[PDB]
Formats: sequence, C-alpha cells, structure tokens
Amino acid sequence: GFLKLIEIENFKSYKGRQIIGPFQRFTAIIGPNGSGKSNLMDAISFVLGEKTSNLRVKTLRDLIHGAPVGKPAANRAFVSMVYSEEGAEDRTFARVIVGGSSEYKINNKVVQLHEYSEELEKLGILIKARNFLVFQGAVESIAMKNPKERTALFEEISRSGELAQEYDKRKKEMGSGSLVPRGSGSAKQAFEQIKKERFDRFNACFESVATNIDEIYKALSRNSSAQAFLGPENPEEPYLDGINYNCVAPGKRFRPMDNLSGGEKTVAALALLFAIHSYKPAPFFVLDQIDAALDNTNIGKVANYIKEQSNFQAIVISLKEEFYTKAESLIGVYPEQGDCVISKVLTFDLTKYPDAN
Amino acid sequence: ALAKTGAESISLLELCRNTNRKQAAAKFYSFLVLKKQQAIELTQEEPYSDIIATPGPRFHGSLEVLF
Ligand SMILES: Nc1ncnc2c1ncn2[C@@H]1O[C@H](COP(=O)(O)OP(=O)(O)O)[C@@H](O)[C@H]1O
Repeated sequence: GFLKLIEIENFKSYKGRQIIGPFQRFTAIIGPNGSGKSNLMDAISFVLGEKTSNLRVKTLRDLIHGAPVGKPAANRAFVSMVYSEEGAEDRTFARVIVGGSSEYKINNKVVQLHEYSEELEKLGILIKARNFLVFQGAVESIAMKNPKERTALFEEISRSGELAQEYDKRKKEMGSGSLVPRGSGSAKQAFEQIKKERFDRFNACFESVATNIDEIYKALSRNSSAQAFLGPENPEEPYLDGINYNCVAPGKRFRPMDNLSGGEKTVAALALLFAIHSYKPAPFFVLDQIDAALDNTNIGKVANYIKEQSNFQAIVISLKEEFYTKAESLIGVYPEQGDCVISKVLTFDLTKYPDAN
Repeated sequence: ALAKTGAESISLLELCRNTNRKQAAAKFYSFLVLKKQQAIELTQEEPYSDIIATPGPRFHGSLEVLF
C-alpha cells in the first residue's frame, strides 16, 4: 500500500485543519528555514506511534498549536494517515490528543495502542524498529552504528529478541556462570533448543538481508565494483555479538568504514535500509535531509534508485534542488505571521514540465 | 522606475509555462520565500491547483525580476 495523504489539525505549528499531499510515489517536502518542515516530520512520527519524549516536548499537551507560548489554540489536536491499497477501501489511522492523553483510531473507531501497533505491523510499519523513518542528521549513524546495536535492530525485526530472556535463563540453568560449567541432560538440551529457536528466527531475517545487500549497494552505486558485506562477529550465535558491515565504494579501494566521506557513509546506510526492506517491505520511507552529505553524483544515483523502485513510496524532506527537482511533486511549507509561527503548505506537480533542455 | 507597473495577481502556473522542471521548482520555491518575507499573499484553491500571488503587507524590491 501507500500513504495517500496526511491530515493534521492544530499540531505544533500546523494551526487549523490541513491536508498534507496527496503524495505521489516520490514526493519532496521543501521550504525556507523556520517554515515547519521539522514539525511535519514530528507529525508523521506521532501518527506512527512515536513516544512523546522523542517529539521535543515535555508533555503531550505541548504538541497542541500555541501551547509553547501559553496560548493553546484548542483542547484537542490530531494527525491522521490515509493508507491506500489496490482493491481495498482507504483505511485512516489517527492519533488524537484529548484530555492530555492519546486516543488511537482506525476508521474513526477507537482502538488501544496495542491494536493500533498490531494493525500497522500487518502493513509493514514497525513502530518499534522504525526502519522506515530516517531523521535529520541520522543517516550516517546507520552505517557507523556499533555492531552490537546493529544486532539489536535485527533481533527486533526478526523477533529473535523475544526469546532472549528465556535464552539467558536456560543458559544459566545449564551452568553458565559457574567456574566449570557442567552441562548435561535436560538442562543442556533445554538451552540448545532455545538457542536453535533464536538462531533460526534471527537468521531468517539476517541471511535474507545479508544476501540482498550487495546487489542493492551496487544498484545504488550503479556500479559492479562496489561491494557490501554483512557478517556476524559470532557465526554460531549471531545474536550474541555484533553484526559487522563493511563496504568497498564503487571504483575505489577498500577503506575501513569511518574513513569514508559523509556521502559514502550515507550511501552505505541507504543500502542497509533498503536491504531490510527487501526482507520486510515497508509501504513508504520518510527520509529527512538524507542528501545533506551527498554530492551531485550520488544525489542522482539515490534519486534514480527511488524512481526505478517507486516497490516502495518515498517521502523526502530536502534543502537541495538537485534532489528535490527529481521528485514527482513538491509539498512546499511556508510560515504565516502570528503569536506563534503558523505553518501551511502548497502542492506543486513537477511532472508537467520536461526535465530537459 | 515609476513606469514599471504590475498586475493584481500572478499565476504560478502561468509563470512556469514553457519552463523546465528545475526552473519551475525554483519559481515555486521563490513563492515560499516571498511569502515568508510577507512580500506576497498566496492562495491555492485545491491541492495541485494553480497558486496565485497577490501583494503582501511588506514592500519588496526586484519583483519584476521574480515575476
Ligand atoms: N506547538 C507549537 N505551536 C506553535 N508553534 C510551534 C509549536 N511547536 C513548534 N512550533 C514552531 O515551529 C517553529 C519551528 O518550525 P521548524 O519545523 O523547526 O522549521 P524548519 O524545519 O522548516 O526549519 C518554531 O518557531 C517553533 O516555535
């Protein structure tokens, strides 16, 4: 499916009720500094289950327009996503601020957060893994993350992490933690069995991602000399240690990974993001200023990858015309004057013009 | 300088006639900047309809260039 549009009411700088979109398969959000692009990123995170602490506020009511200056514009606010799928009626997922707490709705019927998250997961939207959302200033961290933190992402997506607590308990019951562990009989078998279950869950995801990442990193690089390797530090128990990620940039010699440029790290991060998608597809990606460190060559290769794929939809926020002029439509954010800054949007179809001379 | 009169409104879609994608995008972005500067007011009837600029509450120079 895809994100047809977002409806926002009195959320941060988005005063009043506003339609954001409709989105095309590749849409860019643009606008001058201070207009409200980062608040729009927060609105998307909010409707997709983000916890209040990650939305730059102390309390939920502070998300209502006008609250940070003591002039809240309403006692309620909302963000809604209209999700569309061929052969199905549109489904609206909404998060409403009412009474200083969140109310979740699917097609205007109130649901609890557990059901909201479960229904989003069926569409490929994982509100804990959050593998579909890349925040401003974060794309490089995906490539340079701690190997152990990369393992944690795979344990969340694969659900192998659901077995970690029982794994740990059975490992100790087998004798781990004693000077000379003496595993035998039922206790050792119980550990071997949970170890196998965790291994199988982890590998069903990891082996898929690791076997698909090279072609994707090449396809991003648009060059057969680039190479990408994902490998466990602990092959027997990959979930126990780090996942190593090393690449060879296209037409370049091997460098560690940290000696790469910001742009090279960005491309490596995107290959991992899209390799995860090849195993568990998300309907859309929201990419906030991922082009910050990219030169023009890599901007073109990334945009072409999106366009020759848009099996997903891409919503990007960008400051760089070299990137945003490759989208099908633009959502332009502008500020209105008031006691607080108000954000509003315009929509513009670039496909009406030749991309040529 | 006095004889450089203008219109009551500017149509973004008319400005972008016979432009390429990069030029059209730049005119769209210019409307966002002019609005932030309060040099224009903006109206858009529906998503993806024409975007119409009228004079805003602050003066602005070189508007014959921007239009
Ligand atoms: N709850 C709110 N009510 C009104 N304005 C808000 C609220 N939250 C944030 N803002 C305003 O939004 C503005 C920042 O917008 P921002 O998204 O950061 O701009 P951009 O990302 O395009 O550079 C700030 O002036 C900030 O005070």
